[PDB]
Amino acid sequence: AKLTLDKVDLKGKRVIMRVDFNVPMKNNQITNNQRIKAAIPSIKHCLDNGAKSVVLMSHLGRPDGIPMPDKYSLEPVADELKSLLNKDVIFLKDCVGPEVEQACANPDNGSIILLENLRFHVEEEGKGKDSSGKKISADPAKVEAFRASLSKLGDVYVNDAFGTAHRAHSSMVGVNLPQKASGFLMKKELDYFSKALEKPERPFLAILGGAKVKDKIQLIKNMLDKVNFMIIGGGMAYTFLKELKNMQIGASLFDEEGATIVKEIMEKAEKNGVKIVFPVDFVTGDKFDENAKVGQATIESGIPSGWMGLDCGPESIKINAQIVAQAKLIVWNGPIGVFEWDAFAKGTKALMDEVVKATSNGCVTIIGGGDTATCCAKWGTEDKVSHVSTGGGASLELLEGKILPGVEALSNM
Repeated sequence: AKLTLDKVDLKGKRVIMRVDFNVPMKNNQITNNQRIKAAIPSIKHCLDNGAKSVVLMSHLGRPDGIPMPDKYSLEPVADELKSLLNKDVIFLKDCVGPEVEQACANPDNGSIILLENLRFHVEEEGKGKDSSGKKISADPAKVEAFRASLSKLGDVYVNDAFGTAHRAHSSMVGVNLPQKASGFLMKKELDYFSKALEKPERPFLAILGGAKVKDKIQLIKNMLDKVNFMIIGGGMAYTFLKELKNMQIGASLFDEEGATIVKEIMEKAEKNGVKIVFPVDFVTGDKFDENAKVGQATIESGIPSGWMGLDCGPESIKINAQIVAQAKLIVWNGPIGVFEWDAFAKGTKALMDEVVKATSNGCVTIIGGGDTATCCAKWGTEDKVSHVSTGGGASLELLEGKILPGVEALSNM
């Protein structure tokens, strides 16, 4: 119910656009430009529809309100965006100030400007830490001035930062312009999770993986009201198996608080006719390390003392392939094992292979932009699944039934 980019008359209008360019870095080098390319459509549309200019703003990492250009500058992003668009990008050393205001005041037609990390100013998040490491709160007056400054950089506001949509930060909800519309990425992201949560294909399978059960209670609960199947993998599994099967999980991390809610979780699944699938076997390590001694175990055998399950085993993989194959809609959020470590990545790799084939057979596959998105890029399956979200935290909120502050701040249709 929000104003969309394609419905705005951008003819000769300066466009101030919030995007999520917080991409994984390494030695000032980008290791994944997905979030960058994801914003291109909105940017191109603006320029192709007569926009006088397009000012881009985003955060990078967590500078906590302290200018750290030596390790958190968006300059590397400006260079990457320039190569992807084959069009010059004016990178400003800041996001506020007389210099920035002048540079965006009335740029030459077709100008693409990229501001510096918004989190170099405490006013963006509203809080942070000083040089000594002490948490500080931004001054109310400063926050208002910061938002008033950013608003002057454009005549029309566009928010395409789906990845940050869950953050009610200044650049996300404080821009005061007559028109505030969603970008192409923002709406594409929203529509996917909308249809999946309102008019889902069936069978409907949800794949949830994570270390703790506590932080996924509301997620699980909401999902059990619409899905037909649900696979729980990752560390959460050991909490369920221990409480439900009285399995000996050895040194496997246990979620004492999450286990208390396991009962009611299984009750709702039963009442909604949702078949929950847990692993039946696993790959163990004699310690929490990539080079740990590798072992094996089943529910019956349990896991030896001092050892922990870090991935599901061969029989579990076979079972997941069976459930994945009988689905027409799949929502995947969270790997099934420690994918970063080869010895415990087989489980997640197999699941990925099955999800890719599921797509080939006509299944709608939606991946939560998080660790699952990392896996897609890692194994090059980004173009083999229906949708790979650019925001894990944002999608999490949506799949929980919560609204996104970055969305609610936009103009209505």
